[PDB]
Amino acid sequence: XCAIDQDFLDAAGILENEAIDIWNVTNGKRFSTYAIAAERGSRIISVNGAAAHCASVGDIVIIASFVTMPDEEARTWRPNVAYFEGDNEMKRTAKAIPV
Amino acid sequence: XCAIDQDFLDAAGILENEAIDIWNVTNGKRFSTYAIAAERGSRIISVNGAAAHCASVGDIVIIASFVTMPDEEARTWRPNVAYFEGDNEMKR
Amino acid sequence: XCAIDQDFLDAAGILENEAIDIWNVTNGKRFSTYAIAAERGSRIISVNGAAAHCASVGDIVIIASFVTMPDEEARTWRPNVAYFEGDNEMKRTAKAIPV
Amino acid sequence: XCAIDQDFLDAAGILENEAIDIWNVTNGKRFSTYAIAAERGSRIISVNGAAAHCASVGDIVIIASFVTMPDEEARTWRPNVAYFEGDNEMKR
Amino acid sequence: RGSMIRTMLQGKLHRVKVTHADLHYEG
Amino acid sequence: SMIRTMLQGKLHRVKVTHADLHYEG
Amino acid sequence: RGSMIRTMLQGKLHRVKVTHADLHYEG
Amino acid sequence: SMIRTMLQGKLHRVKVTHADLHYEG
Repeated sequence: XCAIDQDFLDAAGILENEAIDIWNVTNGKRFSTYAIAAERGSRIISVNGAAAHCASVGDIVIIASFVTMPDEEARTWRPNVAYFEGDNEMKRTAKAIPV
Repeated sequence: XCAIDQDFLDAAGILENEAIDIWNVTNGKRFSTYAIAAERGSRIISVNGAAAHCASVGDIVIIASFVTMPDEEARTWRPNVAYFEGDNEMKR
Repeated sequence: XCAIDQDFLDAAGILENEAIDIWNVTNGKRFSTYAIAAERGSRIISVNGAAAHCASVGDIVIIASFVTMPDEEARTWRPNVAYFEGDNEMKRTAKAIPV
Repeated sequence: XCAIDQDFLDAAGILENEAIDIWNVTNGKRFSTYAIAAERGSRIISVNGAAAHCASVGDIVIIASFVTMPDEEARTWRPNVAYFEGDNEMKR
Repeated sequence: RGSMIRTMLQGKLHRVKVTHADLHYEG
Repeated sequence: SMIRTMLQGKLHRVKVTHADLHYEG
Repeated sequence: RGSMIRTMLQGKLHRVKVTHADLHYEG
Repeated sequence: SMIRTMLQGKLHRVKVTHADLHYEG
């Protein structure tokens, strides 16, 4: 499982107990688990259980959730995207972020 | 396939023939198969078929199932979790 | 993709163009692709495209399809299972089959 | 993520933000990501983020999307397939 | 409405042997 | 109309007791 | 009814850093 | 009530033209 600061879950629209994909930019590993809420404002991203074989402290990851919907909705759907930098500082747009 | 003591399926809400994810804490491998019922009380967890390449006897694993539902219901959904230790002794 | 004798698809209830999981008993590889119908009575199982990196002629595989349904149906659902031996000779039950 | 010439998305019925499977014919790797639109006519196929670990420039890949529908409709369903050769030249 | 939906094994081909492999398949 | 995939349940830290590559069933 | 259903990115955390790893987690 | 997962479409044998590990978007 992956414990995630509740503020981050809210920004990405991800629910506690929702299925998530984690794609490890650092090492290339890809794995699917579920979300666990960590305390709001903790800025925690914690890989728990077997998932700890797939990421290490300091790894840069992308955490995604997927939903299903009919085609017409899909065609106008806008994902909830949160961008990070630094000490897991959240931003609304990619335009803020260093190299 | 993975055969699992029916007591354990009952506690976790996992159904015979349901899709299951298996996450191997011992060796890190992750795979998806389906659940088979094993005799009630046997405490069995048996990896069968090609899945025998992904886990060995004595490996510690997490076995999960997923369901879909609308967002409104998902917000309050509560998963069925069973905890184990020792020789597949449930409730701690 | 995996091309499969249409008689085998009928027995397992698998549709042309349906998503399938293939679990390689021989080498342990696991992969997801889709079904392609091969000529009825050909007894073909052909791994095509990138899937050819995951299985070789002579490998023993399990080919599965999954469907979704509400819980109550799920609780009484009976999968369509076909058992093989020899020259991809299909049987209805496992009780026929050598070691 | 995988950015893909919008012409190609149009031919295959793949939508921006849709889940996609990528099967690497060159190296055998298989992974799942989502589609991003690239400029129409560019012939781009760009692997971004962690997916850059799974494919190199010049690798040949198959990019697929899946949908669900009831069994009655699935029986006659017809997928949208686009064929390519050379330098991402569509229609052969 | 809002019913919980399970993913269930529909059917399988158990221990079928691979007869052909075609990396370069056009289809 | 937006459908979520949610953890239904889990068996946490069970031990594999048997492995059977040649299983028929 | 019988509508075709797509799987779509709902949302993501882009380039978040892992802060902790716990192989032995009880939860 | 039994819902199938079906191939929607595919791009067959396209070539990767670019790789961008550091992509932001």
